[PDB]
Amino acid sequence: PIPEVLKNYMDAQYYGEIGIGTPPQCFTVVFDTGSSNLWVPSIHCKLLDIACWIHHKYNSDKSSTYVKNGTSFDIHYGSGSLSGYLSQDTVSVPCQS
Amino acid sequence: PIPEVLKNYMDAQYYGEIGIGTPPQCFTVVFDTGSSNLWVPSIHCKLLDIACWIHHKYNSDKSSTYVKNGTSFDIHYGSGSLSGYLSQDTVSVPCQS
Amino acid sequence: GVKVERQVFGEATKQPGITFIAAKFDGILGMAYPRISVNNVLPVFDNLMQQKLVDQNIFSFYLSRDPDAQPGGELMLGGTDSKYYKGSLSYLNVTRKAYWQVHLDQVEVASGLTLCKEGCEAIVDTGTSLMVGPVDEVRELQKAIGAVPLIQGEYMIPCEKVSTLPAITLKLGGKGYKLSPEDYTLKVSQAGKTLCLSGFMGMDIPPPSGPLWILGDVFIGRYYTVFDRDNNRVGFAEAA
Amino acid sequence: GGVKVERQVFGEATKQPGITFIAAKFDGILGMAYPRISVNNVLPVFDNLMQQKLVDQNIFSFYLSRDPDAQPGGELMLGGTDSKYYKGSLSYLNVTRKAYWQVHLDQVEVASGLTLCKEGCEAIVDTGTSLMVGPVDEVRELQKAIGAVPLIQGEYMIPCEKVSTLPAITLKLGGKGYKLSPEDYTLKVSQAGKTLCLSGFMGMDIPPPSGPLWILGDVFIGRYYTVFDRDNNRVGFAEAA
Ligand SMILES: COc1ccc(CNC(=O)[C@@H](Cc2ccccc2)NC(=N)NC(=O)Cc2ccc(OC)c(OC)c2)cc1OC
Ligand SMILES: COc1ccc(CNC(=O)[C@@H](Cc2ccccc2)NC(=N)NC(=O)Cc2ccc(OC)c(OC)c2)cc1OC
Ligand SMILES: *[C@@H]1O[C@H](CO)[C@@H](O[C@@H]2O[C@H](CO)[C@@H](O)[C@H](O)[C@H]2NC(C)=O)[C@H](O)[C@H]1NC(C)=O
Ligand SMILES: *[C@@H]1O[C@H](CO)[C@@H](O[C@@H]2O[C@H](CO)[C@@H](O)[C@H](O)[C@H]2NC(C)=O)[C@H](O)[C@H]1NC(C)=O
Ligand SMILES: *[C@@H]1O[C@H](CO)[C@@H](O)[C@H](O)[C@H]1NC(C)=O
Repeated sequence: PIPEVLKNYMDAQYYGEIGIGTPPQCFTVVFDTGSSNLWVPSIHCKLLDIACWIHHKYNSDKSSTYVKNGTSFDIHYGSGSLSGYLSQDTVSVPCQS
Repeated sequence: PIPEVLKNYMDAQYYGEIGIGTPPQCFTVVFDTGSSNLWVPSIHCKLLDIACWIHHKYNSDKSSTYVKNGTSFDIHYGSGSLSGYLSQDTVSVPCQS
Repeated sequence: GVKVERQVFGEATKQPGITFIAAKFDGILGMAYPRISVNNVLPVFDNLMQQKLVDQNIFSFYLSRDPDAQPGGELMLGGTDSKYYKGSLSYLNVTRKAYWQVHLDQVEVASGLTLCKEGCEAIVDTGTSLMVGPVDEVRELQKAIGAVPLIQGEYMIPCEKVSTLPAITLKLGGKGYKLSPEDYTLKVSQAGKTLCLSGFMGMDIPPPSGPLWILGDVFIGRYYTVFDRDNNRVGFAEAA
Repeated sequence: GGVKVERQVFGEATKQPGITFIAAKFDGILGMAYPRISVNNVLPVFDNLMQQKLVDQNIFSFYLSRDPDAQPGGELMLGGTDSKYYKGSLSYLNVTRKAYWQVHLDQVEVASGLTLCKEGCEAIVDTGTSLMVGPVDEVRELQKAIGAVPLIQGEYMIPCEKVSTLPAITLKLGGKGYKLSPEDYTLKVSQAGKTLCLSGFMGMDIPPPSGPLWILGDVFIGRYYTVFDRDNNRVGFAEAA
């Protein structure tokens, strides 16, 4: 079994570190049993996306195991929504950078 | 001239201390050149008014210079609104408690 | 650690609104069933299972309810961690394999009020901060505990009343899961003032998915949770 | 010392809908504009203070600190000005409508070329408005010139790394220029340990008859010490210390 430490922000957000790509690029994510997709901000996020100014961004150009997909996605939670495109790569838990 | 020191909260709210009643009951207020009424929370605020739970409340029963009025009022700002009733008393600047 | 090969995931380019601006985290890693995956993408845990990267196809959560505590929580992939729970795990079968959905027998307020009187459906969601229930039933619950509406289905309770509130018990698999008032209330602080938020939010989940109650972080924090894909069941034990 | 304004009519608030007043550091509002906009035509505090001759000069002035760490955070001077908080001489503008503290705004110039309020417009000097406020279409054009992006409800954010290269924005009042540097018109905001830079200009249309109006809020008053003169119905500005 693999333990993944989580941080707790105000008893509202529980999140841990993962890695995406070769070598791994580190991201913090909510391990969410209420949804089924994995997503992180892209280095290709639009300038209009203020959240991506202050969050870690995935750069496909730095990953040797990146596989282009490009299919559009749109995810709606209860809180709000987001969109982007699909990609394929190795996911590390914990980051292992 | 009378100086009234102000506190600065996040370059967004500038406020100072005043007194209402005899003896003065202290309140913090924004001295606002964009409006013309003075108001503070009442000890008679409705249970539904969450803001009242954590702000100072005027108690007319503790003031020897309180003069009943009771006329209803409604104030709307760009931001939000509030309502209550009118009263008359001595206003001290600073609180002078 | 684990390395999940050839995982399909989303590169987010647009995040409208303020939702994700203040959030401490970068993204979301969904752990529910493939049924609700957008674009029918094989989820991380499903890929992990197909690649046989763990011997047991289960994962477990410990969530701390004290924000000062170290660690803030722990996800165990491929097992459980007895250091974060007491006694034995009690299991319930998943009733629909999309969200981690289980049957909720009833919701009892110690002062008398009964909600979900004849049984209802509930999901176990680490990604929902609060307990969520139908608008009208949560309205009744909030009246019973003296809470007042804040905004968007949320309610506040005068902090001085919290110590005297009734406990709320959720009946799952014939057993009672009690939440004391300290368990179901959240202390929130802004501009040097403090308020007590009700841990129950009123929101109707529309069909076909709903109606559903949501057992969010408020519940998981009190009850260590095991998500079992091998037997399609959810396990609970009292958190350490 | 202090002042005691006798027989003042004020409101006892019993309902405050929404979240507006919950987080606010303050308990209430003490309005200092003209009697014309007083709800229920209540005689305002400063009007009552004047009628009771509690000060020699019927003026009041504001110093507002733009550094939240500074002591004091600001100063209101009743019946006078405080030279310790301003440099140089006061320049005066006539009040054009005695309701808000309204003055004539000649134009708004962005150093990079853009001109707003091209043929003159109306503006109010408001200590109770945190930001500069201007018409939606004109503010939208200003935000495009500085590379700011919409946040929510007429507010915009600017990438913090761009602030040092932004143009100055000058307000022309009484034939004189009042410059706001990028440091004067941006606010550093931190939420959940994250640093963002908020634009100090908000787009909001104020409907006629009162509008259209630009609002010279705390952003402006912070850089320019402000005198509100009821004896001569004028507003005075000087460079803040
Ligand atoms: C019908 O309306 C509503 C219905 C329900 C809710 C609350 N529950 C959810 O929205 C669930 C999805 C769900 C929706 C419907 C039924 C069953 C599950 N969300 C998630 N599991 N995950 C996320 O949302 C990812 C996320 C995003 C941002 C976060 O912080 C900024 C964040 O912090 C922890 C997590 C709110 C509604 O409206 C207010
Ligand atoms: C047309 O719509 C909008 C128009 C204008 C604005 C911004 N400006 C104001 O709303 C002015 C009034 C005004 C309205 C219209 C024209 C000229 C002046 N406000 C005040 N001078 N005073 C207050 O608001 C008291 C107060 C209350 C709460 C506070 O924080 C919790 C607070 O902190 C400093 C101060 C927003 C709009 O909408 C977003
Ligand atoms: C991009 O990724 C998507 C993932 O959604 C691929 O399409 C899916 O493929 C799986 C099997 O590998 C199917 O079970 C899903 O039903 C498919 N989804 C959809 C929406 O068709 C897709 O083939 C990948 N490749 C490209 C170039 O888009
Ligand atoms: C309650 O206070 C109000 C407001 O000050 C009083 O009514 C105002 O009286 C002044 C003169 O003193 C007038 O100029 C205003 O036009 C009046 N306002 C209104 C809305 O009529 C009122 O007389 C006071 N007394 C009671 C018992 O209500
Ligand atoms: C739970 O599911 C298992 C396997 O499908 C079954 O054997 C068991 O009887 C079920 N338990 C209940 C309480 O229905």
